[PDB]
Amino acid sequence: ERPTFYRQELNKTIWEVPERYQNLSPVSVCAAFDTKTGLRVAVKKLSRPFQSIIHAKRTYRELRLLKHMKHENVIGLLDVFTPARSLEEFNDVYLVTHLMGADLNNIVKCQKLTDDHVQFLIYQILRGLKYIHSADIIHRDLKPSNLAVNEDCELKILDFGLARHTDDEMTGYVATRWYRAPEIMLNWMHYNQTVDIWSVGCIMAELLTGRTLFPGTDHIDQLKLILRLVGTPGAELLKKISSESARNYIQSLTQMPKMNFANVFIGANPLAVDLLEKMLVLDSDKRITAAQALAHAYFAQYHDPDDEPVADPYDQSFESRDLLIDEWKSLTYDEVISFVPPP
Ligand SMILES: Oc1cccc(-c2nnc(NCc3c(F)cccc3Cl)[nH]2)c1
Repeated sequence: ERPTFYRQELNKTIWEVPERYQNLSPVSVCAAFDTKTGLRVAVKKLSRPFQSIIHAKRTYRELRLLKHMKHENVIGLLDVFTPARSLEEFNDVYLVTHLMGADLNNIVKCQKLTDDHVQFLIYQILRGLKYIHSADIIHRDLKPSNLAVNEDCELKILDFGLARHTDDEMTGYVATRWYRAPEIMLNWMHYNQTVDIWSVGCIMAELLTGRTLFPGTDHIDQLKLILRLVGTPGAELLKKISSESARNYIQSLTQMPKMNFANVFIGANPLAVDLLEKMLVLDSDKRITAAQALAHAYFAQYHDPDDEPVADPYDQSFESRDLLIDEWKSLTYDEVISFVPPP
């Protein structure tokens, strides 16, 4: 039952993988050919997955998330393996997924798309988001670089459970921050699923115009760009900013009304403008949800309420648990050896 493994050094790291995977090429992630399925695959070798409690829990988190996702528009797990033959030997985890053709950041850089492509790409993101949000999974980091497409314009959402960004990585004129909802960028309040809809709005705007919507040079500049478009917060939203210091700062800004989005997105389909106004609402309680957006008339060409499935429940009670490294490692090992490949 255990396959035979073979070893290869690739950019100064030993990769040990079942024989079915051939033509490993660095892209740590390698592209490869799964001779058993005929699929072009991406293979991620986790770096030192059990070196600390925080790392061991992150390894378990990523594997739990990838094992759960079973949806056309979300990256799922084709395989997971370790060369270890016992829990005692277990120190390496490899994750195998479909290899997509390219990501939106690489394909659509500086380019506006036709309206039909914006409809189809945003439709597919929202279909995937309906699925993940129905499991109370929040992506939290949607941006063009973790949205991948194939040559048929079919899209998958990537990168779940990744290591939380450092302060330096979120600093300055950086795409790591341009798509974040203001309540998470400035820690206004406990955030929820609606943060992902803000990112979809920023992404949809950029597909329509070819331009970053809120290319802030830093957190404060970005907030000013945001509030110029959507207006400064009103009294109801201010009360929900539980961060007293954040609430006090935003009240120091001169009040500004929401702009006319038809004058910002000149020439765009009025249905696209309407949908953007319903996504890019400052108060997260009032943003359109993914399920609601799928029924918006902008997507009339694509919407099928019988083919927009929800997810099985996802138990993430482990998130609140404090365990030892070897306990996270044992949980991870159970998930590796119980993996069942998809059809
Ligand atoms: O930014 C790009 C561009 C082209 C393909 C890809 C791509 N295709 N499949 C993936 N999967 C990456 C991956 C793993 F390899 C393992 C676990 C999770 C993920 Cl997202 N990435 C990403």
